Amino acid sequence: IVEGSDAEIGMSPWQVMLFRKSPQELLCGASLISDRWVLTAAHCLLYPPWDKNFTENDLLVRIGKHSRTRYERNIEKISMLEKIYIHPRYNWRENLDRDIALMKLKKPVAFSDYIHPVCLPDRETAASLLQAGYKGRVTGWGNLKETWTANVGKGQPSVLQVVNLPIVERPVCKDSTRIRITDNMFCAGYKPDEGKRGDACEGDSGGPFVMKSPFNNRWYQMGIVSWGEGCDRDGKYGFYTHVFRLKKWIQKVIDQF
Amino acid sequence: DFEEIPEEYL
Amino acid sequence: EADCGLRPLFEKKSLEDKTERELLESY
Ligand SMILES: *[C@@H]1O[C@H](CO)[C@@H](O)[C@H](O)[C@H]1NC(C)=O
Repeated sequence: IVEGSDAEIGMSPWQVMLFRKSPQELLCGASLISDRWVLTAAHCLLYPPWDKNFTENDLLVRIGKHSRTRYERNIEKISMLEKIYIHPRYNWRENLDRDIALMKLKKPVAFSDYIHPVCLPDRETAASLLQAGYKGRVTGWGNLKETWTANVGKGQPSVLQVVNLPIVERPVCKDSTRIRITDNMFCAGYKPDEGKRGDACEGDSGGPFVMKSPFNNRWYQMGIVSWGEGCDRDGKYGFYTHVFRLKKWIQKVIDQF
Repeated sequence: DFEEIPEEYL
Repeated sequence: EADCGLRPLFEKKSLEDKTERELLESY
């Protein structure tokens, strides 16, 4: 997360860390959507141009975390994966279309002050909130700046980072990039004329873009950090998987499994 | 970099 | 699912986090 701030304790209790067993590595973020199901980006698990194809046994989900690096004894919970489900029409070529995956945990996780699921939107919540100018919130332990030889200082945060970012109109998203965008994506971030900063960055993928509903006081996950070009660049926006657009696949997987 | 997690996980 | 999206340390305590109101103001 670039130009965000440290999360408060329990501020994002649905945040999940996808953690590699060997070597130890932050692979991606993710989100808790029930006591046994975790949502993430497909490319966190499968991305052939980078020789990435993980199995269930290669990774762990760590829930309730704040520190990036500590083992937060009696605070975080570590869960093993029973099965990964990648969207059957995920397209890693091209433009990461339908960049979404589910992971079923081997055992249900107990909820706590630090661990609690986020809601998925229904059609009214998505129509009410997914509108240009409305801000959502992105969280992660990914890079604090676009990687660059000229950077000075620590590149990864001590604790979970948070940034609030406005949704951008689809034609502006489209025209900002030569990468082909689709209706399975939306973009967010400040426009040049707003003179502000903030973005997701490498290492944040899979984490949630959430919005608060004034209709019922609940937080909803509208997006998944998916891709961008650099981080916090002038004239660019971050791109997010559109969760509501892919919700029927989510529901199919959870109802079948 | 990361603190060791319990070896039961792994 | 029934209790989703309500945080123990915020909504369940009627407490706001420090930037939540920024979101509401945009909406
Ligand atoms: C990913 O690896 C699994 C075995 O873990 C295999 O079934 C699948 O064909 C591989 N997919 C790609 C695109 O490499």
